[PDB]
Amino acid sequence: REIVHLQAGQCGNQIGAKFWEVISDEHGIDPTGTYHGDSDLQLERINVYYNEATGGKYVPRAVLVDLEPGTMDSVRSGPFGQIFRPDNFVFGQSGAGNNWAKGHYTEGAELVDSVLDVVRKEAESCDCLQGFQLTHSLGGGTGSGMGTLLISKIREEYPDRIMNTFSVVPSPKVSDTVVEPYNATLSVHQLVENTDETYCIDNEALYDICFRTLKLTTPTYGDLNHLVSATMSGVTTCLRFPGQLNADLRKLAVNMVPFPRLHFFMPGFAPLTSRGSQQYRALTVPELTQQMFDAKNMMAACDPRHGRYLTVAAVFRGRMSMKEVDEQMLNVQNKNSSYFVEWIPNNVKTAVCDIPPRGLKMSATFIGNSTAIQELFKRISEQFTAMFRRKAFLHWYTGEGMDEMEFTEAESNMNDLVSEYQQYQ
Amino acid sequence: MREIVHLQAGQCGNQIGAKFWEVISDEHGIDPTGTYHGDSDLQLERINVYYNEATGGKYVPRAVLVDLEPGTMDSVRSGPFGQIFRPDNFVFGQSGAGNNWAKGHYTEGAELVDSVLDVVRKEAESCDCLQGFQLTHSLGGGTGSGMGTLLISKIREEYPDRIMNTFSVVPSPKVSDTVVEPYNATLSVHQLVENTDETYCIDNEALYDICFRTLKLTTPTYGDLNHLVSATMSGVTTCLRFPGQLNADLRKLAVNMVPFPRLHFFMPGFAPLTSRGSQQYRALTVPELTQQMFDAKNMMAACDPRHGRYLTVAAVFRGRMSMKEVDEQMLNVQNKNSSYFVEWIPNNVKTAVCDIPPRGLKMSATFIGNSTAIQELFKRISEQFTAMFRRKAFLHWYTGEGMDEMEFTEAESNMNDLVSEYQQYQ
Amino acid sequence: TGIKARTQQPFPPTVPTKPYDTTVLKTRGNPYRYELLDFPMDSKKKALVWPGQRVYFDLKTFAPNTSLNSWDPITSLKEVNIQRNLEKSHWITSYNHDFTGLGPMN
Amino acid sequence: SERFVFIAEWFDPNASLFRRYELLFYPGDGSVEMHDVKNHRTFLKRTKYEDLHLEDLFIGNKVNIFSRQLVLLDYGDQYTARQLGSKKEKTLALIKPDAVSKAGEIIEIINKAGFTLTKLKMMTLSRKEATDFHIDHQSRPFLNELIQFITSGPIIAMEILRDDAVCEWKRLLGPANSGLARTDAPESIRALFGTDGIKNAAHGPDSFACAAREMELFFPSSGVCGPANTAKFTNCTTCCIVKPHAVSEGLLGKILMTIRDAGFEISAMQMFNMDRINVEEFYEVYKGVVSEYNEMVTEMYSGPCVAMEIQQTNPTMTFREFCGPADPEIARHLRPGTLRAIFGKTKIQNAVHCTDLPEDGLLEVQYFFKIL
Amino acid sequence: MRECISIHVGQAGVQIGNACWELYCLEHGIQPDGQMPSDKTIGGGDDSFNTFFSETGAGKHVPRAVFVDLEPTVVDEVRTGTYRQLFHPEQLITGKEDAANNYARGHYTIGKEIVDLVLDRIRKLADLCTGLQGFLIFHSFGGGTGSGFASLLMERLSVDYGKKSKLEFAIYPAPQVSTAVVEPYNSILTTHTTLEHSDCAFMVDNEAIYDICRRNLDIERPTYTNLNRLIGQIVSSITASLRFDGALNVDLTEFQTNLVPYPRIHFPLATYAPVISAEKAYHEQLSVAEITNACFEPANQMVKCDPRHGKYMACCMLYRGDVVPKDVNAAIATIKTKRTIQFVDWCPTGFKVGINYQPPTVVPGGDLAKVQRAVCMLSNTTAIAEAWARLDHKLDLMYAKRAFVHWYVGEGMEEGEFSEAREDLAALEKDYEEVG
Amino acid sequence: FNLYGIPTPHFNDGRNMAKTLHWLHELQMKRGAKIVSKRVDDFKEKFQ
Amino acid sequence: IKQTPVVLAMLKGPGPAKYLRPSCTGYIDHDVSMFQEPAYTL
Ligand SMILES: Nc1nc2c(ncn2[C@@H]2O[C@H](COP(=O)(O)OP(=O)(O)OP(=O)(O)O)[C@@H](O)[C@H]2O)c(=O)[nH]1
Ligand SMILES: Nc1nc2c(ncn2[C@@H]2O[C@H](COP(=O)(O)OP(=O)(O)O)[C@@H](O)[C@H]2O)c(=O)[nH]1
Ligand SMILES: Nc1nc2c(ncn2[C@@H]2O[C@H](COP(=O)(O)OP(=O)(O)O)[C@@H](O)[C@H]2O)c(=O)[nH]1
Ligand SMILES: [Mg+2]
Repeated sequence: REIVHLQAGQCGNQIGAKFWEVISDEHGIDPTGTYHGDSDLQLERINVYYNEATGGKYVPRAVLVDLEPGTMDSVRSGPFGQIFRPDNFVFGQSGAGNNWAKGHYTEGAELVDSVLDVVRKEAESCDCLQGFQLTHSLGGGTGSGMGTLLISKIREEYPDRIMNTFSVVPSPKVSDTVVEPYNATLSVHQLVENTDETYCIDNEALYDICFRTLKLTTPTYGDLNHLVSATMSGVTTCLRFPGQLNADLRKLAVNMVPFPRLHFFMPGFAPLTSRGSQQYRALTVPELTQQMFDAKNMMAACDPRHGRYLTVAAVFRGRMSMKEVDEQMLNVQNKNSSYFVEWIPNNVKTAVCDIPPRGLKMSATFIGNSTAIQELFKRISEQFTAMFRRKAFLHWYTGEGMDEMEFTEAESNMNDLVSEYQQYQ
Repeated sequence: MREIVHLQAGQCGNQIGAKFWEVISDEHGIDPTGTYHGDSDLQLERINVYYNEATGGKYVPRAVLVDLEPGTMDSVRSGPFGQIFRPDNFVFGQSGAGNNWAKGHYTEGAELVDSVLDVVRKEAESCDCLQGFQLTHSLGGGTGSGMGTLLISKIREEYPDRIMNTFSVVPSPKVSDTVVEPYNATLSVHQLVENTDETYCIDNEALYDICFRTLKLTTPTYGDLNHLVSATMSGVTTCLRFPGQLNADLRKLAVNMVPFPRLHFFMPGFAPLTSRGSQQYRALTVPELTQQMFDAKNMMAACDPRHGRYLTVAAVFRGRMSMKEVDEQMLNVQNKNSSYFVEWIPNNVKTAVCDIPPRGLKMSATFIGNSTAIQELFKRISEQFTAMFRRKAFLHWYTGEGMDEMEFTEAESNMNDLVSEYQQYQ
Repeated sequence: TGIKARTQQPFPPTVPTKPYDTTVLKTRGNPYRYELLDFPMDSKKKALVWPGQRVYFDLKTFAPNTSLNSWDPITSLKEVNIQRNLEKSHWITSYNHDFTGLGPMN
Repeated sequence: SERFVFIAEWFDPNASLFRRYELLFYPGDGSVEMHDVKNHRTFLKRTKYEDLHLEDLFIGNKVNIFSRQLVLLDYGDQYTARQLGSKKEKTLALIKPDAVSKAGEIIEIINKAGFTLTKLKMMTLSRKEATDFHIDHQSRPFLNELIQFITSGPIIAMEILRDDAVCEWKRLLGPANSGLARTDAPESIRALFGTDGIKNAAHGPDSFACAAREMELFFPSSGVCGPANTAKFTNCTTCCIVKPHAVSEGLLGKILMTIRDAGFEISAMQMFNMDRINVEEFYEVYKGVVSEYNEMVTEMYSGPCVAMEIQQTNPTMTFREFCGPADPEIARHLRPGTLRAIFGKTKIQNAVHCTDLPEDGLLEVQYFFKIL
Repeated sequence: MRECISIHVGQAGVQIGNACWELYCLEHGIQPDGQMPSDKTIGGGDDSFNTFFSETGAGKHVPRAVFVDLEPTVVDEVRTGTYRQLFHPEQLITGKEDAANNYARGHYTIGKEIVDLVLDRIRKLADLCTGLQGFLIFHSFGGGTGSGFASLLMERLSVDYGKKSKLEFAIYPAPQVSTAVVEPYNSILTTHTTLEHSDCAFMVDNEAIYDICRRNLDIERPTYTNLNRLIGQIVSSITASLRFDGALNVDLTEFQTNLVPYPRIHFPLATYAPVISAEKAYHEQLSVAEITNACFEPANQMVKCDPRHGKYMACCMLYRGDVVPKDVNAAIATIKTKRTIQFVDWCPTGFKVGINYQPPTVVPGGDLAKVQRAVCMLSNTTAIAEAWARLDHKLDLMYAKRAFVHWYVGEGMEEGEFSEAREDLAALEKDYEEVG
Repeated sequence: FNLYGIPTPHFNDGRNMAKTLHWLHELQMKRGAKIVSKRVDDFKEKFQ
Repeated sequence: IKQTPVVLAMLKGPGPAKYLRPSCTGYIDHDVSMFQEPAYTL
């Protein structure tokens, strides 16, 4: 049961570089590849993410793919960047230019044939594959263009596996790109059809949780990448450590996806305290499970107040008893009955591991399939229809192999998906 | 026991032979003086395959060096390993071939063929039991393509049952090194078929692709290419001189390679080839040498196997391994990609496993493969030939030396049958 | 795996090792990103110094520990063992806590 | 360009004759090329050779050009004679019976000032050898005291390679009276390790003729050796040889210092430049028991080695534990105070080779001090 | 072995030999008095001077070349200047009178009574060395001795030797700019009788190299001394492979088998790429990937015939210095992939590569700089068909009213020789346009 | 009188090819003994 | 023009045989970068 990791774009590359930090200090892997941990549990399931080479050096199953050569330098010279395999560093010469056309259609057609070879080399040397992991940004030209191209080219090759995408959804407050809506609606059309599970991250929700929950002074991108890495390493924790209950990466898919195109999730991470006020909190299961379902402890800008949950996951880590866990799930279902659908009797899925994160005592991870996510896609649709109506920035796309009707088809599937999310409420 | 006689024709053949006798002297621990200085006791008990000695325990190579010019003979003799070679094994003439198939084959080389036959047949008789002959030469040249072609013509005239091994340095597709290379390629390939049993084609821009894309060197010189060619080419005769589990000489290889005698054009490779900064993160197992040998970026003919199915495959292995894993890997690579193998042969892969790895390695391999896709190279040489010959353009360099005009037509028509009678048997 | 273990050149096998010494030619104008990576000759490794940010050069916290070797207080060695045992006590697992030996674990 | 030409001589073992040659060193573009004097032709072309260095090229030196022990006899030209004879001057470096114990510092200051050791041995001078020595000092006041001082204990004589070697070693020595060196010109070795004016630390020549006569007294040209060797063939006798790798960067004096500091005393010492046929007659007991042997055997005829006799007088720690493990990384992990833990590296050019078998301490000392 | 005999005819050939032989004495350690320095050498063993110098008992290195000039006035200075102890006294052959821009005077009247002496000296030079590879004759076209006496020697060298190489440089008239009026006559009459007696003629002009000495060398108002040193530089880079080691050696019998497709098409123009000053090289890096491109520039090329309109038939790249084969092949693929270099349809190979391992030497006084890379592309192209057309258009203009003919037919020459010379030059013009 | 031009360092005998086919993992067992952790040893004796 | 899709790596552009400069030899078509030299009439 092993996972092949992918990362496209500058934002996706930085998120993956911070995710491998958490993985490598969880398993006691040195920044050069040697082993320096204490417990035997770290070496048991090290083949999930890592590869064994001669000399006892451990290397990740990560393929480095983008368009812009200077983000090599932000990876190879990183804190834990020397463990990566240099032959998995593939990208082209010229930049993306924040175009979906340049990253998906014309320039990207000559890079996909070279990155699929490295993907085949890493995936075909395993004993039993389980799925793929991709970190990318939906608003760029590389993560949104070449990301969907790689998902399309991987789904045909391995149709009987599962897919993980950790997509940074555009935010209205953090507007760092003019052509944000065009890259937004050109990406999720090919993300709905083939990818079976997708964790949506919003930057403004991350800033809100770094301002109101952690009470941070100056939150940079490193803190948000650490939070999204804490979420990232908490959904596959049953694959790597024993526990009193099991949830591999397909049980989440079976429990949380009831209908084929309703698979967009709201990830969360519960045990977040204030900066210096850790002395005043009781680290108990009721306190964490009360904070977990709280509205401002999310990682997407959409409010769970305005909608109703379909399914809810909760992956616990630590040596906690099951009575308070399942009793508190029963409580949060019983007193929030208007916010869960009536046609599904039990709406939570629980799992318990036995290894907490480094630097804590007990932790959980919230994943939520809710109908409140339609508002985010709705505002993406308004930002798309404002720009596209007057043909605003179309000449950087239609000059590189595009039609008008592709954009209208993307918008059509956008309001179609919003209609399916709304119809079940 | 199973002696091998080495031949080096032309300046390219002389350079490759000099590098080869540099590198195979380190396997057997032979210093440039001629004495033996090795670590193990296993590298001297099969010295008869490549070395003859004299009074004093100093070993000389069984190689005959031929070039019409004496220029590269000074480069060979004055190199680091230039004293082990026999002083009278250097046959040479008064003038040069000028990259002509006429001058080194009919007029000036016709005087030198008898001179090298003086020494070659004596070196053949003194062995208790020969295995065959081994030739390193160039195709686009004039001395290797003219002298050694008459040599392999009149060695089978008196040794009809020995294995003929040639190392055909074939011209590159895009960049050319001689203007008249299609003539010297076609006219040598036409005589190659009737007088060779095993021919492996080595390019130069493929070596370049190796040294820049899979070895990550910045400045690949010809010494590096010659060392890579000799490392590939010292790997075929490993079981002839080192013990193992499934041994194979040259005749067993040639039996397992060719199903028909007109089809003996192979295409080599070498498995442990990675960048020196990339050796940290790659393990040395059979399921990685197997992956590298079947990659398109580890094959010296620079022909895409997507354009033609393999006919028969051989994989000589070195090192203490498990035969079980090798059989698994070969069956799996035959079953996964069944569209790139023929159907009328049940088992297309011959496996031979030696026990002694090369010095500085713990696990290595050598890949020799008969492929239908080698017809693409002959198609390029035919296209160049019919572009240049089509109205007797360069006739006057091939009339003053006694070559007849209809000889070109025969050298094309009997070489075009290596394409028409190559797709039917596929 | 502490400060005193962060000094001896054959450090005990619980401290992470420094990424190796590299010269850098950034891509940014050059055709290839050349890196002469020195591999330290076994016994001359180095205890790892800057896991805080980029190992390149720099660009508001502690990348190394704060207990500088100049000043005194590194004492109370009974005091520092307790958290080493307590982090170890978090990695014990449920089956080894209950079905190990002749009953549960005290 | 600026090539350096030398006249060489290689002994063919196959044909019992000497073959003369001509090697050309190119500094900067470090490379050699070879020419033949008899049977005028070329031997080796312009090949870049990495084992040849400018400090290793002088008259009487054995050098390895592609597994051949060719000797140097003369410069090819008067250009190279002009551009090397002013920087290759030989003078005798003697050490009196005092500071034989304090000999590591003498070697350390000699190596620090830019000198090159070519020859070295430890003797005692007889009555006639110490009377021919001090011949200018005949019928002068203090003759008996110097004569009975020289004949007291062991004498260490060594050679010196530096530009203006005689004057520089006289400058390093200082004035002969140790009081004047202590007062007038300090930091000299006579100030540091001399007590009286008779009880000096070291002595050398002042001119070239006196240096040549001293050289012919102490070291005859070939064959017969003048003085003895002071080898103490006792039960507790073992051997250790300093590899040329350690003598190249001046680790000899520090080796002597850290051996005298541990309590082990040295009874004999000699500088050797062994041929291939003698080391491969000494080290083939390590054939097959070690991992790498061919480069181990060509490492220690690549230059001059210091072979010495060392006796076990330190209680509860034998010298085989003082040198330490053969692999220096096992030494640095396990025993940080041993000889290989702090001096040698890379397992092939380690610091010293101590005798592995306690029964075999007399055999190799016996070999080094009577066979050669 | 690997020897070569250089023939220096005429004022141009005898002033080229005063500068190319300076370079020859500078590659090896040859002092201007034909000896090694005070020692600065070995006691024997070196043989890289064997191609151009002969080793005698006392150690003198006597050149194997012949200086011939019917004018005594120019060889008087090589025998009295700073190189008077280097040349063998009977290798410098002079006569009574000059030919004075007359093909007839150098070919029929004054040519004959010196040919026997010159051939005797060529015989004495030829048995001095065993393995002779060919002849390197340098002369001019617009003169009387370089046009007449040299062309008379081509007839005397193709019968006595036969299959020896005959390589020409043969200073060729410039299109807009000329020196003598009657030089179309001598140029056509020396191209008529030197067709089937030679196999390689490396055409250069004195105008394009003037413009080059204004390009790259930062000199203004140059003269012939700044010309002959560049010529001798490309001369030594042509034959650098015989005496210096390299990867791909090229002998003297190689240019004919590549650059000459047809017996009447044997005129490859030369090109030296890294011509540059010391100041101009201080801001440029000398790589393979620009010296490859500088050879195909019309700026750096020889005779100004606008090779954009021509078709390349056969090239011969002779690299020199710090070169690896990788960037050479990459640059060759690059210049092949570009459309604007027109290549004729019947030559898919088109290239010949020779790589040496020796950097070029620089002279004290020449404006050329010390570099690490050097090439000499001997390119055969159809663009010189315009050169012959504008060369013989002048003969058509002058012969239309029989001007200057009485100096020819009045001395050992027939009136019918002019008409057949223009006729076969027209045949040479006709066969050049049917190869495109 | 100065050498101008970009110098490309290169080795003509072929020592780069000799070095790059030495597989730098046992090049360093020639100059020492590799020192891996001990917990990974007890893992590799038991599940490898 | 600009609406034609091309890979940006395959845009090396015209090489060393597109332009000739005007001659220094002759007042006819002299390049304007160097000394012209005089051109005296009768
Ligand atoms: N490049 C170059 N060309 C020269 C040189 N000397 C003479 N020329 C050319 O030769 C022509 C002069 O006539 P030449 O052919 O040399 O005179 P010649 O060969 O002695 O023949 P006669 O004068 O009749 O005796 C001029 O137009 C120049 O173009 C020289 O040193 N270098
Ligand atoms: N969470 C997080 N987001 C980032 C980071 N860096 C950039 N981003 C976001 O990614 C978007 C830019 O996309 P980018 O990766 O540069 O485009 P691409 O290279 O074509 O994939 C911006 O809107 C940023 O908000 C980071 O380190 N962390
Ligand atoms: N791999 C390799 N190829 C060489 C070497 N030397 C020459 N060649 C090839 O030999 C071909 C030309 O051969 P040539 O020099 O004419 O041989 P000749 O007939 O003896 O003169 C070229 O295409 C080169 O690629 C070498 O050292 N190594
Ligand atoms: Mg004249």
